[PDB]
Amino acid sequence: RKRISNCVADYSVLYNSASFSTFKCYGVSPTKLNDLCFTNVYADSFVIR
Amino acid sequence: GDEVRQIAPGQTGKIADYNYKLPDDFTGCVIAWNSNNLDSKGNYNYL
Repeated sequence: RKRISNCVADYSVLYNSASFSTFKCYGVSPTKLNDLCFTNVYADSFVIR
Repeated sequence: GDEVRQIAPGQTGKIADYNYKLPDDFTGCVIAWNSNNLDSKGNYNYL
């Protein structure tokens, strides 16, 4: 679990990058991520079947 | 083939937003089938 804070996050490149098999967002639209913003972001990365 | 799911109302993506967009109130049917035995060669005529 990695803390992300006190920085500017550009989700447009993450969205338009084709290297991701699945990019599906639940509580927020992926398009609107650039406008609205958060107190912190958590990136839980792991590998599974 | 993996972009077939993008052809649906309320969907977004590299295909659903740039080259082919359907209305959120789309009424109709979408029919697709693989063309691996017809279009595949390498076939570079599709962009």
